[PDB]
Amino acid sequence: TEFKAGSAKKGATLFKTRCLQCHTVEKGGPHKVGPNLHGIFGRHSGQAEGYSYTDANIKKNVLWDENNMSEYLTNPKKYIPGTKMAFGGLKKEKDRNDLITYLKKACE
Amino acid sequence: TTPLVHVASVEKGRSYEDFQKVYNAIALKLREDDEYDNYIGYGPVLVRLAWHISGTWDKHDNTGGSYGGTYRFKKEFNDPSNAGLQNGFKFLEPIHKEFPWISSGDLFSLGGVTAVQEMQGPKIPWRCGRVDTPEDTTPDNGRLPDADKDAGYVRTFFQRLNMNDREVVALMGAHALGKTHLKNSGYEGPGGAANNVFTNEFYLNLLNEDWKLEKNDANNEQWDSKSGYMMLPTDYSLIQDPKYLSIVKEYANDQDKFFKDFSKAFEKLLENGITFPKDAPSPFIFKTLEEQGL
Ligand code: HEC
Ligand code: HEC
Repeated sequence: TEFKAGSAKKGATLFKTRCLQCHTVEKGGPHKVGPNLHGIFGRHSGQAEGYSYTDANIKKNVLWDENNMSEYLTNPKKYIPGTKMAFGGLKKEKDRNDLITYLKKACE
Repeated sequence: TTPLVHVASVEKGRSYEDFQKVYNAIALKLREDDEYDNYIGYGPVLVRLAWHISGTWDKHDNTGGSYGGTYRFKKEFNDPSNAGLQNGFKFLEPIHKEFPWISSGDLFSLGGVTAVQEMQGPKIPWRCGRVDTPEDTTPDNGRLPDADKDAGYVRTFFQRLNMNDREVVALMGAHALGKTHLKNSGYEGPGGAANNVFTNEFYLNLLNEDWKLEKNDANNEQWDSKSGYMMLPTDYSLIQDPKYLSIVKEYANDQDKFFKDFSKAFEKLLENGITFPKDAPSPFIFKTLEEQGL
């Protein structure tokens, strides 16, 4: 994978600032603006029950991994056109590596 | 005698490409300095900057307005209602150093235009030609709106900016951006979950969130939600007024309508008090960094 590795500590601060307002990560995490991200890796897009996805998010049907997640978090609406995730994007490779590293631990 | 007339004077030898480079300079630093204000970015404060430098205008005598760029003087710089905008000026300072030919007015308003577009907002036409004016032209403090009022105050205040009911509801949607800081305004919290991407969230959250009037740690009163969002007393007065309410519901279901209406009212705000000659260049519409392949 072209995804190296970052700091799970930096990723933690990156998630609480740029992700937490819409996403929870722990098991039994409540569906807010965005769906609960627990176990998001190893799962196709738009398949967490209880949450109401867009049709484009479901039809994307992408098996999430560290690599396609990097594409998605760079520019959410270009990787998946029609998505309702209002997010500018992680335009820095370090922030991507740092956050994905944190998410992997949190999504366990 | 007739009051002052501010004629748009194009920067000597400058055209669209030159101003596009200033746009890119602002847009790039927006990406680099992405960790500001807990990763909110310099976006919101830059449009707040453009609004406060244009919101000093008085239609009755054409005093104030963004033309003079008089915010560069201490009298306006240290306005109690302008607390926190120093971060915005400091942001544009290296950009002004890189393009010393641009006027302060043109630079401040362009910063306003640039971040809205970069935050995936609507395209906002922008016109150059503003000219710096002496320190004596700097308007007195107290020309900026008060947060702890009602709908009647808001409508009356914006009469001085030649804004109508439809114009102020669209402009107020910018309060979905960033947040209020206690050490700046005396109010605390964001207005939604998405405050660095330009959407119609301000109108949705105003209608779909349950608000309760409380008292924060600065003894001031603000509307708070269970989700953790906040609204100023003036913001909340938009769903209190039946005419404002109708327009709020409109922009809530139609972000497209909101974008086009904001783009109009925002440009008019930045150009209030400026006379554009017949020979003046048509308004500029700069392509985003994303539209530049970045
Ligand atoms: C709201 C303000 C959000 C912010 C900030 C972030 N996300 Fe998001 N996310 C949000 C929504 C509304 C949606 C659904 C979009 C749709 O079209 O249905 C999502 C989706 C995701 C997903 C995909 C989930 C799945 O396919 O099951 C992921 C992996 C995700 N979001 C992650 C994520 C990260 C890492 C963020 C910040 C660093 C982030 N999101 C921001 C809402 C919002
Ligand atoms: C077109 C844009 C625009 C208009 C018009 C506008 N605002 Fe705002 N204002 C902003 C933005 C953007 C912020 C957030 C700044 C930030 O996040 O740094 C803000 C922040 C504020 C703050 C808090 C600033 C701080 O740093 O704590 C107050 C108080 C405020 N606005 C009051 C008002 C009132 C009252 C009105 C009208 C009656 C008004 N504004 C109209 C854009 C606008």
